[PDB]
Amino acid sequence: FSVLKKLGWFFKAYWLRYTIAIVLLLAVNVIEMFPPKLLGNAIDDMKAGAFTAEGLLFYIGIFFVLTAAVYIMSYFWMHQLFGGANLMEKILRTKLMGHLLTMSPPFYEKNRTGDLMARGTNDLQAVSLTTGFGILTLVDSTMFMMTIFLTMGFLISWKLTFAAIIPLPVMAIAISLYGSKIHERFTEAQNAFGALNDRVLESVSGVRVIRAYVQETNDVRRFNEMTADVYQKNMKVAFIDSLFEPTVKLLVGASYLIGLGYGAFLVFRNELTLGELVSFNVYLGMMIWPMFAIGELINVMQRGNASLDRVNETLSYETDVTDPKQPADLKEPGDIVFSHVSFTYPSSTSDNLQDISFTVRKGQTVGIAGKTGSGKTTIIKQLLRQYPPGEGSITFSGVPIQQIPLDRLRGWIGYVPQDHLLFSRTVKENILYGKQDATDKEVQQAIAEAHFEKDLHMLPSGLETMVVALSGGQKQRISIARALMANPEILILDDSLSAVDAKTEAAIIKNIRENRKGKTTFILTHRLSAVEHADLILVMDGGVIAERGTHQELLANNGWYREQYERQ
Amino acid sequence: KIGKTLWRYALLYRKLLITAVLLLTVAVGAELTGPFIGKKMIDDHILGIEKTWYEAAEKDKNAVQFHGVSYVREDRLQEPVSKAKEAHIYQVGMAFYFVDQAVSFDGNRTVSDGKLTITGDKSRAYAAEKLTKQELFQFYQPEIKGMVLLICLYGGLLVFSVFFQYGQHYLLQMSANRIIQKMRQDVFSHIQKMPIRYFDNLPAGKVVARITNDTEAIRDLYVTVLSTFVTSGIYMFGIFTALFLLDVKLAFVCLAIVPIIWLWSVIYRRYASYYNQKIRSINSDINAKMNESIQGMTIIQAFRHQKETMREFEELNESHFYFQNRMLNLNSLMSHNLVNVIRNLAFVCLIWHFGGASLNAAGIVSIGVLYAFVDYLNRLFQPITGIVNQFSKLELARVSAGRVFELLEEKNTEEAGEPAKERALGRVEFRDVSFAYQEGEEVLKHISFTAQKGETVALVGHTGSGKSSILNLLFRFYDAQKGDVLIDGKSIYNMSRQELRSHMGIVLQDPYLFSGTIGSNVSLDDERMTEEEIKNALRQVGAEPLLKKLPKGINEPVLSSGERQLISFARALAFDPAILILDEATAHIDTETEAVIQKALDVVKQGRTTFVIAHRLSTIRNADQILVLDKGEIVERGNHEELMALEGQYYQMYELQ
Ligand SMILES: CCOc1ccc(-c2nc3ccc(-c4nc5ccc(N6CCN(C)CC6)cc5[nH]4)cc3[nH]2)cc1
Ligand SMILES: Nc1ncnc2c1ncn2[C@@H]1O[C@H](COP(=O)(O)OP(=O)(O)OP(=O)(O)O)[C@@H](O)[C@H]1O
Ligand SMILES: Nc1ncnc2c1ncn2[C@@H]1O[C@H](COP(=O)(O)OP(=O)(O)OP(=O)(O)O)[C@@H](O)[C@H]1O
Ligand SMILES: [Mg+2]
Repeated sequence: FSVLKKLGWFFKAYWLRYTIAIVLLLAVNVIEMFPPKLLGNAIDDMKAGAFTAEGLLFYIGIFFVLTAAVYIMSYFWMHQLFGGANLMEKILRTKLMGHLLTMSPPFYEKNRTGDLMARGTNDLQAVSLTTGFGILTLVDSTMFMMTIFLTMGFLISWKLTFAAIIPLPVMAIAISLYGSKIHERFTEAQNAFGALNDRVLESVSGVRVIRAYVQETNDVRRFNEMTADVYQKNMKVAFIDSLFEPTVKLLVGASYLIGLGYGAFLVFRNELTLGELVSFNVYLGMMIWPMFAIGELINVMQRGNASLDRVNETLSYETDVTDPKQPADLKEPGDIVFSHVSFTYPSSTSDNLQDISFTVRKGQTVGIAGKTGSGKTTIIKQLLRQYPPGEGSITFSGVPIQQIPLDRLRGWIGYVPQDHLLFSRTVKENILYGKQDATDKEVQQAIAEAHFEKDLHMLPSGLETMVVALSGGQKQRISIARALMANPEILILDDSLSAVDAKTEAAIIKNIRENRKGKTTFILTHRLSAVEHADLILVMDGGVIAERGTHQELLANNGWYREQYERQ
Repeated sequence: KIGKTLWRYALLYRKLLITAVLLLTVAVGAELTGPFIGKKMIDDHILGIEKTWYEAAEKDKNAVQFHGVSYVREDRLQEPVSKAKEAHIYQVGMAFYFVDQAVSFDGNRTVSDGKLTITGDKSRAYAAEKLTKQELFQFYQPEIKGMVLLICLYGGLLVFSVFFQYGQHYLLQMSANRIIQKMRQDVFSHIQKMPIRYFDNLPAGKVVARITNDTEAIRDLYVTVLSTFVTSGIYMFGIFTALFLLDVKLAFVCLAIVPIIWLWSVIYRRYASYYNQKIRSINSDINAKMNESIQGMTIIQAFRHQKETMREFEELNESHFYFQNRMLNLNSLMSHNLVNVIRNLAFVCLIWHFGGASLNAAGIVSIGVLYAFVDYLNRLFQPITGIVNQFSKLELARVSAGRVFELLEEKNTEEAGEPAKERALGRVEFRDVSFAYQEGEEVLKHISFTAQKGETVALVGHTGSGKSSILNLLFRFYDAQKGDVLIDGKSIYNMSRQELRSHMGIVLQDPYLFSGTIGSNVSLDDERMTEEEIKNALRQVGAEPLLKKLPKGINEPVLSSGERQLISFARALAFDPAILILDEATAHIDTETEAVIQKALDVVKQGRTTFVIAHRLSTIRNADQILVLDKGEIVERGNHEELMALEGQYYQMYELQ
């Protein structure tokens, strides 16, 4: 039971509830042995000549008292144990989410979304089930079973209990074996059903072609064949699933028969009394359950160990980007500069970038445009602290990025992703990511500056749409408006204007120039109109800037004459 | 209406269900006659000594020997009809005493030395004598063979019960599986009979779910209702019949207990539905929040929103945990401790009834009835918790049944039709068409043209200008609202769909690749065989077939984007269509399909009437009739050469870059 040891921290943190649970469980187990023995004693008194109304009152009252005590203590231990299980589930969920919120892009590249969702959806269930139910079944198998066995061996008989106990180990072994076999056949049948589902989806997605070629009968035939196969697999599963009830019924009826027969052949010898025989029958009836509990434990422990070993591995992943120690005290960023930056995406080809060696002086906006794959979003990816440092130095007016802390830097940078990532939440609140204080009307001012005030009524209601993922050309506008409301010292526009009209494009760019005047502004685009004003324009060829000239030097030298296209 | 349809579908395959019910009934009979054997064994063999004894014959006349005389019980005796010389065995404390005379009225007993007086009126005192352990065994000996016979009978009935339990369970599972298979076949047939309007609105996931997941839910319901409700009902009916056969004054108490199951069932279901609904909703919300955070984490980190998203996640976690705790409380209180309390109250009722019988009676007490009652009540109280659990669960299966049967009951459909032998020549005439996907809208305003036997016709228009809406309207995926279309000499709407679609074939922007072999994909597994597929290779596919690892390149999912178009055009060539309605093809993405896309296109286009919707306008140099879409209307025609369309910016130099 290594899972119970890997969770040592949890049990150490919660030892009062669990010790109370164990104490109450043992007390209930001890108390529950009384009712059947009292029934046996009552029958014995009945048979003999000593039974008066006083004895009947005694038995009725004591039975009621034991019933009430068992009820209350059972409620309390169940509550104290499954509350602990719920607590463990909640703790694991909040730890996993807190860890995910700290993880950088490289981790999410290594880890697929499906694996993380499964770990946060199923493994936590397995570990919580361990913590509660595995403990319950361990107590049942170790204490309840032995308690009942020793009670039947001492109070009732040591020969009858040995004789009537033989079939139950066999029942447990058979249950385990049939569980394994049914699990195997069930995974096979589930594979068959998955194949059928894949076929159904594949023949319902491309329905256009299937209908256009009047093949809607061969499709039906193939679906019928797949259904026949899945039905055959289900029948294979059922052939074994039907062997659970019969085997347990046989091996429990045999136990009852052995007990009754060998007690009738013992009462003849005067080594028992009918009361003790009835007590033995009830004891076997209650002892049935630990046999299933043993298998439940032996299965849950392994499932929990695997799931916990999976939840711990995904949790103990070192942070990709390290917040610096003793961060330098810099109020604001001035003249950005790159000395020699050759970035390389983890698990990439050759370099993917080479020394950029350019400077962006405070307040001077630079626009970068070029070829797809040459890399113009890699510069801002370097600047955003999304991936570990590269080479050389990214000097922020003297102190490199690696020394400025993550919080303050993320405060400076205003980022507008090329791939739009707005969240499924109120537009009025989705735009509000930039600054939570929000005042009241600065959001409206930001909308005006971004020129999203064009949205007067064309969207449902007002500033309440669940951008249900309502479509439109408003996603880029909302992103830019949010980044503008953030009021950043540095604005990074990643291909933001790749969808709006040219007129609105000019409006937005000239507004940013005429509204963000004393601060830097990065314009990334493949259309040479937005970068028109930029005082240092960069065109990247593969991994190196073709030239460092301005607009006039660019348009004169042999770089890329795409503005000669002029797009009109 | 869910139950009515479920019953109608179960009436199909009724032989299996009836046989399962009969086998279950036999198995229940055997299992429930086991405890009656137990009662008889307790009452006649262990308690046999209590009955009266008479003087016996010298031989083994069912007789036992005591000192110088031998006695025999009042039952196994054979008609000596003697009333004197009686005897009795009376148990006091733990020892048995012998009375040589009839003691008349019997009650409470206490012995000092040899009195063993019977105490409401204390005047009777017989003469007693202690029985040694050997004497008692000698007295009990005659019942050994009856004991053995009853034990063997119990075992035989047990094995029969085992066999028939297995049989009934297997047949119930078979019936459920066959019912679900029939339901799936019918659902898929109806899906294949649906119109494309239904498909377009609902995503693929929804239809796939309705086909395969709701049917699985129905399977779970059928297994639940059959194996747990009907089985439990029969089991309880048999148990109650046995109890009534045992003692009637004590079975009415269990009948009054039966309403307890109903009352608690309804209360627990009422609370559980609410708690489980809230728990499921909050769990779905938490999963959605986690997925929305993993995706788009970059922005969350960028805007330092890690303190508010975690706040909302913790709020959801607290709500879910609180509801889980409440559900735990309800479960603990209502289900299991309550089952235990009911069982102990039943024990108390047994003790009360039998003690009241015993206090004022001589021989009313029967411990066999008590043991049988205990066993039957232990069996009865087993599956109640499962019953309530399934009763609470049935709602989801009911909802899935509602969805599936609403899908099956849809009235709007289309007739199958049959393929037509005649090959319609290449001729597609559009007298006028007006089509819109909504009501009051007009997506296509006025389109009229005609295509000859051999021609390459192409549509000109901006993105979202209804260019492939005519592809939709030609295959009759969406019927014309008010216009008309004409192939050969009859309107498209006067002929069966499957006859029309035999004339004409499609190729789309994304070639739909079907699972299986490549040779199967280009043929879709039709009756046609042999050079049907190979001929495609000899027409325009030269490199892939030489990569012959297995017949026709048997292979598995995904190739890239060029070989997909190659396979699609191979299919279109194999099927030998007539009108060959093509679609936008993205062709330079890989290498121009190794500079073979044009060859494949112009080899399939031969000897047909072919419509090209290609985005690149340079690929339509050959077209004789080229049409334009003024957002659903023809405003000019011509060709890059015949008319001035090459000039006037309609054919942009930018499109020729
Ligand atoms: C003619 C004589 O035939 C007989 C027929 C049946 C029985 C019999 N009496 C029983 C009493 C209880 C149980 C039983 N107690 C259980 C406790 C738990 C479970 N579980 C645990 C989890 N998984 C394994 C399933 C549910 C099943 C259980 N089944 C079975 C029983 N079988 C005895 C003799
Ligand atoms: N996951 C990745 N791992 C490694 N390198 C990557 C990854 N994603 C992108 N790249 C690199 O970046 C290129 C594409 O993005 P990059 O910003 O470098 O160029 P771009 O396409 O011009 O920019 P934009 O995204 O603005 O169009 C890839 O061709 C590759 O060189
Ligand atoms: N399957 C459909 N379901 C609903 N509306 C549709 C569908 N197909 C077209 N429309 C309607 O078409 C209009 C949107 O443009 P449309 O879809 O016609 O472009 P398109 O016909 O696909 O053209 P293109 O191939 O040039 O992109 C809306 O009126 C929309 O409702
Ligand atoms: Mg279209």
